[PDB]
Amino acid sequence: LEILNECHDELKALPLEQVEFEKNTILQQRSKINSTELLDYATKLSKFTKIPPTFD
Amino acid sequence: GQALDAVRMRLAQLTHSLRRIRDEMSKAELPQWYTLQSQLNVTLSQLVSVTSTLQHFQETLDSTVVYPLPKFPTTSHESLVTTLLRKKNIPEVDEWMKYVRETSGEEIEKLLQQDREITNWARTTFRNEYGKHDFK
Amino acid sequence: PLPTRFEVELEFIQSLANIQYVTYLLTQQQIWKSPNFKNYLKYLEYWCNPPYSQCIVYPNCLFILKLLNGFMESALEGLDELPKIIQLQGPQWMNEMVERWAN
Amino acid sequence: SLYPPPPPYVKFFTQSNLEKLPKYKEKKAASAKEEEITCALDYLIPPPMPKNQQYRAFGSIWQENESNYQYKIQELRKLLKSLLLNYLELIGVLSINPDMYERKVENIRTILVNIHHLLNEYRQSRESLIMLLEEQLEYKRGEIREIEQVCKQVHDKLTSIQDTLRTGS
Amino acid sequence: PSYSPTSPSYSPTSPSYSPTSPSYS
Amino acid sequence: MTDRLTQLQICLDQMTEQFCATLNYIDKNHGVPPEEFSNTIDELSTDIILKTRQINKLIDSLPGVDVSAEEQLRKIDMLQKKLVEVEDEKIEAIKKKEKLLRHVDSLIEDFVDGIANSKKST
Amino acid sequence: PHEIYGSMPL
Repeated sequence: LEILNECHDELKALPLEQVEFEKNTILQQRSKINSTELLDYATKLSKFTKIPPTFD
Repeated sequence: GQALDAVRMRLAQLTHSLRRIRDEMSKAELPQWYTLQSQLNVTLSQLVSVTSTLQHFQETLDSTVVYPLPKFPTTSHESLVTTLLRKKNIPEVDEWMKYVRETSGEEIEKLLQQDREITNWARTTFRNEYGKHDFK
Repeated sequence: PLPTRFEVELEFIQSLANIQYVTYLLTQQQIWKSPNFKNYLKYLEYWCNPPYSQCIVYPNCLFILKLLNGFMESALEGLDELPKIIQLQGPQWMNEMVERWAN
Repeated sequence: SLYPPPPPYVKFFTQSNLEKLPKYKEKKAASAKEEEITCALDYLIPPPMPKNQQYRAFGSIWQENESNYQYKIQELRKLLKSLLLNYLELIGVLSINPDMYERKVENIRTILVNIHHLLNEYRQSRESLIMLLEEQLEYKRGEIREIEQVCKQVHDKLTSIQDTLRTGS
Repeated sequence: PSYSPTSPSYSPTSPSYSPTSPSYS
Repeated sequence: MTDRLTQLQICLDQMTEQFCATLNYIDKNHGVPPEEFSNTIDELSTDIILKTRQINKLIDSLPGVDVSAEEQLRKIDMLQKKLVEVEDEKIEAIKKKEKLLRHVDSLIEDFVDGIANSKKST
Repeated sequence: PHEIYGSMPL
């Protein structure tokens, strides 16, 4: 009974509903925003966020 | 250096008294009123002595010229250097005397001499009043 | 030519990211005392949605103004702690900005 | 000063202006059925996007399923071979008649510059999206597979215990 | 000797009030 | 891991630095013994050749180097699709695992109650 | 919101 109790505890430790709301939020957030603006903004921030090794 | 040394020791004892009154006010329970009065009077008269001694040796302090050490590194301690370097007053005192001057607001000179004569007259009047009644 | 109000408001928003600018602005009494400045700050909130957010140059101010938004119900007091707190909370705030955008 | 002054219109909008904005915009819409500034309340109306969809600043201009490349590859390979050949010829120029060496130097640089152009069309955001895609995909597959592995081993242990207790009956 | 030294009362959190104005050329 | 584009930039920068160092050695050494100079230059030329071959083997190893980006577009789209179904399947998997989990919990509670009222039955 | 509540140990 003890060992199956820790098996139950460790199984419960690994996740239920919270993960599926989080996956949902990911899906509508991805669907709402188009990839063109994201790629343009990433290219425009590539110069600022990434510190070049030759910048003294 | 002697004048600045005396200023140092007196200001150090003043800061010690400030630390004292601080750690006896920081207690959750307020001590008796009389101890607070004693601490207040001692620290405040000590502040008076600080002011008087700083007044006495203005020439020695003015003659001294400030210069950073050759060994002192400014690259790593520039923040610490700037901390002591800055001298501008706290703003609230600034607008405090600005409103004070706003409220206060040859003519000025003759009002000044009129104040002189009022002061002298009042002093003489109270000397006469004190002399009128025997206080011994 | 005279720049449009778009350009000046965008440049103001992107300049709000500077800690020195924020410290200077909060140093003066009448800037925070006047409700006009905070009204404009709340008006600026509508740039967090596209396509306006695509025109920003530094996303950090996006939180800073929001942080400045918090300043209207947190108090001026705390002005001294502003550089220390931004330096300390830069990591987690950058992480949450990345989570908001990069994911 | 070091810090430019706040914008002027900022001081025009008080709380009263904010609360009277709805009726003001209703009246403006009713009347309507570069924007001239005839009233102090005009700025709260959202500014219109320029028709040219362009923005100028500091002398610079600014404005779907992811939401012959072999020709470029062979062009890059032949350009690299020609760059090595031109480097050899230029160092030979330095060897024999260096006085006119610069006459080739910038030429080689042009090819190098062309290489940079050849990078511009090849620009990589989609490739970064792909690599992030597979890394989180494989991470979630690993997590999933360890989940069914651990639950299956727990179930096997439970069945073994059930058999053990049945044997002891 | 020395009865007790002074506790460090540094205030780095103090924002300072240095006036900055001659930046424009 | 390091993205191969960053590796390509590092490789080209190292190649440029190697050419600069080789030509600097040539400029500051022409006139050193001829044998040592020739040996060092042979080593430098071998370095040039090897750097060229890592350049070649990295440029052709870029997935998608010879693949048109639009079939990447469809493959990425179907990847998010099958992803949607795989977290869905994980939803049913976790819910039935929790179902069997609290079946196990219910039988645990029943067995514990049986033990308790049996050992207090005497 | 419930993610934090469900993800923390007792």
